[PDB]
Amino acid sequence: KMNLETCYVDFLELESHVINEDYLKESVELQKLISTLNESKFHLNKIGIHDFKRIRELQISLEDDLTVFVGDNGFGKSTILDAIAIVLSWLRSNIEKESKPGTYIKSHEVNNSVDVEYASIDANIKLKDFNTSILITKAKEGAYYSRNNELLGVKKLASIYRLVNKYVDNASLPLMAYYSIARSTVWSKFDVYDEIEFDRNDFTDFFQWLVFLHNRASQEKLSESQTTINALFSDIQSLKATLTQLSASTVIKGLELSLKEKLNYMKSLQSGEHKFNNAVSLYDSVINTILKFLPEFQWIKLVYGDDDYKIILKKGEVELDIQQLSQGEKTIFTLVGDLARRLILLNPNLSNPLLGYGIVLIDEIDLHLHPQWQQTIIERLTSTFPNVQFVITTHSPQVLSTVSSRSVRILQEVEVDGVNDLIVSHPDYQIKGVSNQDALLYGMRTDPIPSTKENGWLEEYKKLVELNRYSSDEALLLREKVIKHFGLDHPLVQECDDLISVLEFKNKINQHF
Amino acid sequence: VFLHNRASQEKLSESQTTINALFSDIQSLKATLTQLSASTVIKGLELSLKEKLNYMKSLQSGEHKFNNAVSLYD
Amino acid sequence: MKYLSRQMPGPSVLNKFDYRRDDWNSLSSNDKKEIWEEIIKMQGKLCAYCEKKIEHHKKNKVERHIEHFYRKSYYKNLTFEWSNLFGSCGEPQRCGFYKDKQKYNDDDLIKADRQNPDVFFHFLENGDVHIREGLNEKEHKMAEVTLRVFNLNPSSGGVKAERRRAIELSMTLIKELVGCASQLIESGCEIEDVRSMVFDEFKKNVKDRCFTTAIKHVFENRMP
Ligand SMILES: Nc1ncnc2c1ncn2[C@@H]1O[C@H](COP(=O)(O)OP(=O)(O)OP(=O)(O)O)[C@@H](O)[C@H]1O
Ligand SMILES: [Zn+2]
Repeated sequence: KMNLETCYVDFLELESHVINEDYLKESVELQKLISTLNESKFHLNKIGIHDFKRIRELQISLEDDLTVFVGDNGFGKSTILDAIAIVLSWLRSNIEKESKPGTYIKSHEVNNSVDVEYASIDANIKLKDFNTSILITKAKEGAYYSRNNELLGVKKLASIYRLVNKYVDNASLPLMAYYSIARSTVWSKFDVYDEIEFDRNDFTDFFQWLVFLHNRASQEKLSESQTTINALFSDIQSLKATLTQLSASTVIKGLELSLKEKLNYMKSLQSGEHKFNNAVSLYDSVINTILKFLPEFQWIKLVYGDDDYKIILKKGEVELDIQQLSQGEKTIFTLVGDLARRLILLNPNLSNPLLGYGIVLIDEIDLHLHPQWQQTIIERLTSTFPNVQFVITTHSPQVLSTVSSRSVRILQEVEVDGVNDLIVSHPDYQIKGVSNQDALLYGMRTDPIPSTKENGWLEEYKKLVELNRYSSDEALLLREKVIKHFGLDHPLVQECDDLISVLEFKNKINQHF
Repeated sequence: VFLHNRASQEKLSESQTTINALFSDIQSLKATLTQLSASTVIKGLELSLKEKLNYMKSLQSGEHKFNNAVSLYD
Repeated sequence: MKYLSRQMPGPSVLNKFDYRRDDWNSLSSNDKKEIWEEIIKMQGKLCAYCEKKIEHHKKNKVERHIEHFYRKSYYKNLTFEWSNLFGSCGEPQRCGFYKDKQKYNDDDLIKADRQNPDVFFHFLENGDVHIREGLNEKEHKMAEVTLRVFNLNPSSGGVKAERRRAIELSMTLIKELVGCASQLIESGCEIEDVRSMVFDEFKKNVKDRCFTTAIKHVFENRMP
């Protein structure tokens, strides 16, 4: 019942009249704005494309939690992700600073057809009930494009975020990340950078970041913070001697001790910078996030030996090194590590920082993964961070079997009116819990069984067995070839031989009576 | 720097526990100095402090000179 | 598992060895070949515990090994006893290679030679094992512990995947036979007359097949 723009206009109206910053800080308009803003959900809604790369004209609607794109090679799977990256680049640039250019469209990315003149992209972002839209365009060579871009809507969102973050500290911001393919300030305080592109298989840099963070953590656990701890320890002992141990001027001594302890402890603890994002809380929050993602382990720690140092992980009753992990485990390790690092650094106020909002784009999630790993990645991703929007592209049929049919789109190519263009379809069945080949045959519409020459004799033999013919010499020699290639005890051969016994027994019993 | 971090690792862990408990006993002894010097509870507390000190001296740094860490750095 | 019908003793070369010699490694290749010949004759071509095929229709040969029902260290008096010999597959996660690294009371184990295993277990269509009800506490203890020690009832994968695949591959014969039986009882005939004939034919067609007991149990339940 509190629209975002209504509270925005009320706030900036009261802010224009009053020049007292302290009074405005406690104004109920600010509290209303913050309360309504926090409950909103940042989800993209629709994407429109025109004459971009192979794509001529298309409009796609996205889900709110998960969306999977399935297709062959050269079907525009990456084009959608690059389109969304260009859309989000301008919003991020305006967020950082007003009237800052984003990223443009390369000349070679325009369609190569004769009659093309310009290319444009349109988008729509929905926040609860507030809506916004943006359109970007470029012209091939000297033509007449659709004038210029349309950024009016995005500047309102950027102004809203700037205004909210200017008055109240430690606010929240949306997350935008894109894990691309090979191709080729709080962030500045520790080591991190503000870029939208991050690459996997960079385990060395994350390893060095982890050890450096652990070193700063340990440095911070010493020094002046020990003195406060010592005082607290004395406070516990003295109060005990005055109140607890005294009862196994006692009352006066106990009251004086408790009052002095409370006053000193409160004065010392309050003095200094708040918790915020000190290295101690970052280290343990990241470690606990990684431990939550992978419950098969017990603990992870860094050990300084007599002549070296290494990271130790305990699983079951075995201690393993970070360097004994396979490529897939390292890829998952760095992916989750970077995601957790960004989420912690973006929500310094929430009690559980894993409840932020944002959108994540992943291309070819099944890279360097064993089949047993592919069957559990989606559930963990969608359960560790339950308030984020995911857009994923994939190639393996094993991943598809764990995804509900509501959030899968299939890209095809058909020719209409003499022009070839791509189309988007949906599966005709529920593909959550089906086997491997059922998911391959339905979710992708390919052939699960290869077309090898050896299978030809099996198909011909089985067909010959249908129209009763298992007495001809041709059938005998085909059976000889089949029995030579596979063997007597191959399950397929036994199943083939079963039919013969069924027919023979059928006519036997039929003639018996 | 490799030496320095090793000392920090030894500076933490169970070395803190004996550091804290002995400090608490020292505080209690200081309280005994005050309150006009006040068996029973006093005997038990003194015996517990003596036992804790005996246990820590018994460990003797666990590896004694072998532990090194801080001693090598200094 | 099934009830193994032990025949008259044929240890042969095993009689030559004695307690003083011990030295199980000292057994010759010819002695092992003779023992395997007898074991193959008595056991068929399937594993004693998991009933997985162990010998092909004779370059690569399926891994197999000789197992002792009772541990050699504790029960060395039965080192060369004929009744303590068994044949097991080479799977590194079940059967003999898994029994060694476990702690259990021997007195509470099921022996295929002594008692019929069909009174405890009951397989299902999807490949899991269900313990029968109405058994005594001692029997429930043995049934519950033999599966645990033999790793024959995993949560997923392992033997269950193969058992499921075998059943789903053999389901067509069961469906056809039960259809024929239903048709033959919808016209009129003696129940025991048709029942003996179908049972005889089905039993004849299931000889020497992998996991023949699971398909056996899956057959009676559907049968009227
Ligand atoms: N300038 C262009 N004009 C027309 N078509 C183009 C142009 N540039 C690229 N294409 C088309 O783009 C197709 C490949 O698109 P894209 O990179 O999206 O494929 P993909 O297989 O989905 O990608 P990826 O393997 O990166 O996920 C090519 O088959 C080509 O026909
Ligand atoms: Zn076996």
